[PDB]
Amino acid sequence: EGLDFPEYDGVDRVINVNAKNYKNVFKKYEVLALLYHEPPEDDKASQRQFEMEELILELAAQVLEDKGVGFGLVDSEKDAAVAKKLGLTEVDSMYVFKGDEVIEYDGEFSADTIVEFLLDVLEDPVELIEGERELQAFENIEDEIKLIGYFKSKDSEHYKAFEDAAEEFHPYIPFFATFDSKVAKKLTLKLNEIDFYEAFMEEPVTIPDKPNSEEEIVNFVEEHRRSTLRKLKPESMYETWEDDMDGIHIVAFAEEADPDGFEFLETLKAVAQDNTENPDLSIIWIDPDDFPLLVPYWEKTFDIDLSAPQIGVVNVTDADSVWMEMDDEEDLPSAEELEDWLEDVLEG
Ligand SMILES: [Ca+2]
Ligand SMILES: [Ca+2]
Ligand SMILES: [Ca+2]
Ligand SMILES: [Ca+2]
Repeated sequence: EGLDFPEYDGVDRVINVNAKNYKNVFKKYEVLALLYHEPPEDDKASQRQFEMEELILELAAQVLEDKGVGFGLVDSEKDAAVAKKLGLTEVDSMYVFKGDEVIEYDGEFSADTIVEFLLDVLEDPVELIEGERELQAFENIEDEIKLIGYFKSKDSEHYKAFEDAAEEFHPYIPFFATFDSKVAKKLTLKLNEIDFYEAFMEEPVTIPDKPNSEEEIVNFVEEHRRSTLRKLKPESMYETWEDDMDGIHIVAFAEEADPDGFEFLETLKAVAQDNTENPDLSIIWIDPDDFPLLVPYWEKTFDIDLSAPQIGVVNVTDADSVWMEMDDEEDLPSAEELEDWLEDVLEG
């Protein structure tokens, strides 16, 4: 008899966090994920929706039990006093507490993404570059903002300020550091210098006025928080989509694992690089392979075939959209053709 794969065991591990136990709960767990939620309305549908959300947390709780991650619920009415003491303000959101750090979760509510997120939370906020493999891994990061600094040692005042700033964006924005002058020469970094890499960009921008305090780094990252080309990721999809440019998003569908999707993606990078100075411009790359449960909805709402690359303009108010025509029997449009089509659409 072969041993079974792991399965959900039906044992309840999600804690009802209330005024009587919330102090004891925070002492038991190093990392604690709390769902701050309104009580479900009396209709059956609202109870089923909450029933689903709680079981998703139960699954994540079973997977992360051995690593010491706790899961809890905070009722916005029954536990209003707990919400005030913990700083839980945005209802129906999940808050992650890692010691004396509070991390808000801005992603899809599924066991997959929540578990991957919390595993990232558990890691140290700064990743150290020592060997060639670590340096090569840093250079190959392109689908997200990244920062790298060169400091004298882990005990440098300027590294500790860099580490304090990394905790503010943990674990969404990767922070990298080196204390090796050879690695710093390969990255063209002076001592206490921090290079900021916009997503999908080759040239970094140096944070000015080095050495940088924690506040200088935090102010710089927030000011450059929106890259010209951004990828929609499950762990941060709601944050990205709410940062629209005056009510619209330019949306591009491209399956990276597909040869046409890959070619179209390389064109999108060229478009973004050629317009990287434009502050208002926001292009969102969606890989439909990352969101299989939304593909039927997207194909119906936008009247497009996601088996092929697509690009359009979406109105965030009503989901009204317009999508560029592309005939697959010929070459995909060049960056010049894409820029031309976007100009005419946006001119209206
Ligand atoms: Ca509770
Ligand atoms: Ca440099
Ligand atoms: Ca400074
Ligand atoms: Ca840019």
